Amino acid sequence: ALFVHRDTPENNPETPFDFTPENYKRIEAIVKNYPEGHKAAAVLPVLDLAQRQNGWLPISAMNKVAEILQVPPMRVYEVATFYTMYNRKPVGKYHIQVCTTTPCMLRNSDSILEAIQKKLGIKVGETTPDKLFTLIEVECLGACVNAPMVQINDNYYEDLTPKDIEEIIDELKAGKIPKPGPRSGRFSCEPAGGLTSLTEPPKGPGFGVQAGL
Amino acid sequence: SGVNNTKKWKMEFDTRERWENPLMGWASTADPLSNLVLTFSTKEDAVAFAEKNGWSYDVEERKVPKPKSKSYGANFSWNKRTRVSTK
Amino acid sequence: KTSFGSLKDEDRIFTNLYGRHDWRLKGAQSRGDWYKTKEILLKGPDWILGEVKTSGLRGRGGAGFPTGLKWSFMNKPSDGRPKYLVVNADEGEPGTCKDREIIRHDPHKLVEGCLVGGRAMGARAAYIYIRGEFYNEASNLQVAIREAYEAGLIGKNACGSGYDFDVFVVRGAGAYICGEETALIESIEGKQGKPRLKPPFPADVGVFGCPTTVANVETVAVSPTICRRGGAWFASFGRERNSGTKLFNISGHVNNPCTVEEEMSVPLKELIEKHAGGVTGGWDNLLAVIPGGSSTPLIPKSVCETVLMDFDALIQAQTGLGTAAVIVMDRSTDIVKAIARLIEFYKHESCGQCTPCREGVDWMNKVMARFVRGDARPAEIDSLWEISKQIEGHTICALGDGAAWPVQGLIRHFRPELEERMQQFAQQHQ
Ligand SMILES: Cc1cc2nc3c(=O)[nH]c(=O)nc-3n(C[C@H](O)[C@H](O)[C@H](O)COP(=O)(O)O)c2cc1C
Ligand code: SF4
Ligand code: FES
Repeated sequence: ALFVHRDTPENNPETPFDFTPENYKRIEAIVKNYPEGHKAAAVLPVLDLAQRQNGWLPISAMNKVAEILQVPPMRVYEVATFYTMYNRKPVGKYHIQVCTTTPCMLRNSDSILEAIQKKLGIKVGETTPDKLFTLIEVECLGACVNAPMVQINDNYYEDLTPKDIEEIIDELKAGKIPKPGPRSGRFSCEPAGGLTSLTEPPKGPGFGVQAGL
Repeated sequence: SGVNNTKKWKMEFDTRERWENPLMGWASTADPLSNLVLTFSTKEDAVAFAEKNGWSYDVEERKVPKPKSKSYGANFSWNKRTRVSTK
Repeated sequence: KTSFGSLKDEDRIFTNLYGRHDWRLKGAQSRGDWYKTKEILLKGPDWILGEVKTSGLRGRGGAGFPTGLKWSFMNKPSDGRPKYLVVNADEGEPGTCKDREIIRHDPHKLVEGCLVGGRAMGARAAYIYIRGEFYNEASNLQVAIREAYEAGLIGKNACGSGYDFDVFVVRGAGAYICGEETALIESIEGKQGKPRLKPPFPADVGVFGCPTTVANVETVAVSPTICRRGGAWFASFGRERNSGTKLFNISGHVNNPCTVEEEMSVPLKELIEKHAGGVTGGWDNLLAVIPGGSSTPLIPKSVCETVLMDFDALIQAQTGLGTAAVIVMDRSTDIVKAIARLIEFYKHESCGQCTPCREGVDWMNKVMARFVRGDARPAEIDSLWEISKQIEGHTICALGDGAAWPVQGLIRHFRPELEERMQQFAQQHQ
């Protein structure tokens, strides 16, 4: 939880890191989205790419991003510590992120967080000894109408009950990758028990278009 | 950063010997004017006071910070080196 | 009109809101997207800004500025720098998930909106900034953008109009403050998401120090339709100065939490009951509502009986429309704790740049945590009110205001609850 770095045998400037040749190709595409002379705009996506390859960001990975884009390391350090999606210490294979802001809290996100801890045997902020799961609370994830919900890696699992999230975790242990989305019966954000709108077939091209076009 | 101590003109005299008191180590002096500092509204008043009292003096012209050109927007220049890399 | 609501499907813009039709280009084209886009582009920026102005459209990101006037700031002769449209898809306000559905279910509405909107401003490219947690939505958008490029709808000679336009998706890395328009720009430039002071204004000095307009996803995504069906058609919905339709998120204590599109100025009670299935336990079980996302002050049940969901009506109720994120709390809710959790949210999201929010929001969080337990004295309530007024209006960005308003709403409408909790704690610890 600290915002100062101390060298350790497993995280120091001589920790091995380097982009793969395939990932170097992606960096060029990233760097070409921004005007020439403003390459520093690529720090966030390139730093995120380093995390996608390595799972997290050692100080060596940050130094490499600074080196490639030719920005001071401090400016990369500032970015890595500002945004909460960058992992500056190793996390588990499955980073379980439970939303606990008020809209999800109102719909009993507490029972979800409790169920995960009881099943995994860990506490919030901890990693399992087998290093398969890391559990943390997070702020609103932009899926409030589908609360309570969690994000595991890149996927949202929504409309959860303690039963739903235990099956999801059991699938992850089994190696199966569960499908994201609501587990209650609806497919997305539509009201449960049937659409109250958008039930009629949609109008086609040119419907209601004003005169002059 | 306060500038309220740079308004008036001051007259002070040349520094003279201070030595250690053998007993305590305190700083002793034989200069009666060692602490005498006078305040004036203008250098002309200061010079007039110095002249009638027979003191030879040096006048140092007032240093004023020059007006600066400040622009918060230059921090984000499209093509100039004034673009800051952090906030 | 006197009564607003009961919007008909023909008049809905986001006709694939629930993803039950194809979201890719073929589906979007069959639903009326990308239609006569070339004709709209050849009418020129002044004509487009005319339709947006006539429509009475106002920013859907929360602040609600009149869009037509705001977008016209860019309609000025070029000075040499490129001009950019930045589309705000950060979507960070708790209770707000409306922009998420547009990006993944109606991505081609957003892409066309960027092109049409970007044309009005004379922009060369649009940067769509999407929050990093919306990974699958960003990929859906990226697929949709490839289709438009492959069809010649964007890029060189966009739609055959002779206008060159690019659409870039840049992802965030987890920060609610990066939804603030200038902090968004700072993030695109690769710095910490810290807002800039104004002036300069983005239309003069913006992303990469170039003229820029930041526009919300919903605001941009409706511009193609307004230009096709006319500003007069859009302006025919809602009250005067509160025109159009609006996406509503209803969450909290309702039977059927959902995202729905409804006319502006729809009564709040009708919205919760017609679409969200009503308040859990019945309308009489209602305690309070947060009408426009966590930043807007809460209103109690009595105010909710007749309040309309538009900009002007909710300002009369001492709150705001905000993002139209309706968070419902019933009588079983611990209101003090609910608001306390929101202050804890703002404490975690403050960028830390400026003193009143870096120090004050953290200060408000510690006081609220004691108010939850009643571990306080009544004199501290007016202290907390005064602290909030020292933050509001004194910060660089509106996050400080957004942290102080929820506190004021609690004190304004639930002061007796705060005092009962303090009175009860003293007894148990006397
Ligand atoms: C803390 C904070 C977070 C914000 N988050 C968003 C957001 O997620 N999406 C958005 O459109 N506007 C957000 N805004 C408002 C923007 O700063 C800006 O008003 C808006 O993008 C303007 O676009 P519009 O006129 O179309 O609404 C936020 C503002 C603040 C102060
Ligand atoms: S109000 Fe808060 S979030 Fe906004 S600039 Fe100041 S410290 Fe940063
Ligand atoms: S409050 Fe949890 S997704 Fe918004």
